Amino acid sequence: SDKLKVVATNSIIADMTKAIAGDKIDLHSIVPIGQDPHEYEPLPEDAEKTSNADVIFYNGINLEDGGQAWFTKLVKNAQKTKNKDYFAVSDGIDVIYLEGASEKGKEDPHAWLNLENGIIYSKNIAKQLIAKDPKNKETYEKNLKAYVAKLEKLDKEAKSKFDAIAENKKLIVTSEGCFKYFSKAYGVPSAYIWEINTEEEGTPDQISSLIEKLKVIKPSALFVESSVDRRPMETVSKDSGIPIYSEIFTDSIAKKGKPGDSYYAMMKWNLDKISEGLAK
Ligand SMILES: [Fe+3]
Repeated sequence: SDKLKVVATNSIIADMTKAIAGDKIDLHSIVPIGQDPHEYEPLPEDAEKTSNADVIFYNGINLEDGGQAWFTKLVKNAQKTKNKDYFAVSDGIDVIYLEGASEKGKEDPHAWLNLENGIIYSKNIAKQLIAKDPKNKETYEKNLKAYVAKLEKLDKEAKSKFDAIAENKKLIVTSEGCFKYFSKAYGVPSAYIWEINTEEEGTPDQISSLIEKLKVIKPSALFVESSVDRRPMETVSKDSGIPIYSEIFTDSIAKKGKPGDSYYAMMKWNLDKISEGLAK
């Protein structure tokens, strides 16, 4: 029973962790592939794994950790301590808030869509793996170094990826307003149906607001995330006449064995599909 026991809240963080740790650790990821990680009801296995974990990684910044959110209840019930047992892998990023907001609690969580934040998350993960499992420091550091270099290369690709697309075609449209960090990092504005995942997601007024916007700046493609109900964007597509070009990966990686089945793979998929769809 000597491997470090690690719990990650979702498949993106779990995949980054795997990239650093390989088979050195026993890793459990809570939110199933393709499920919303903002609001999830942990299963009996999840609570057991969390209680028995040596280290727990979560996104923070208002993904799963609001005062009434699922992860907060989870670690509370598991009697765990912040920055001893559980660590927000977003610590250190430049935080972007939900529109019009600036206060703690109203962060936009979707930082990993800027690859430079994926690097910060990875560095944070490696920092705690080394702190808690020093015997494997060599492996963690070696894997971190290779992984950061690979993410850096994709980041450079992302910075050029949309250069051939006319400014009046550059709008990424997704269901959730989850692209703020990508839009900032890579110079492609984004629009959405609802601003962050919550309990209602897809009022007629939200759909109408998006449809109206799509008349002013009219992209050649819409996109749909792998982790949301598609029906609202299908309505948007029907009403605008703009096709859904591809599924993309925002709040989850793809299922294992399918394209996009890692953080690196899902971001490469997004860059390819989004640039290809918008260039039509
Ligand atoms: Fe989200």
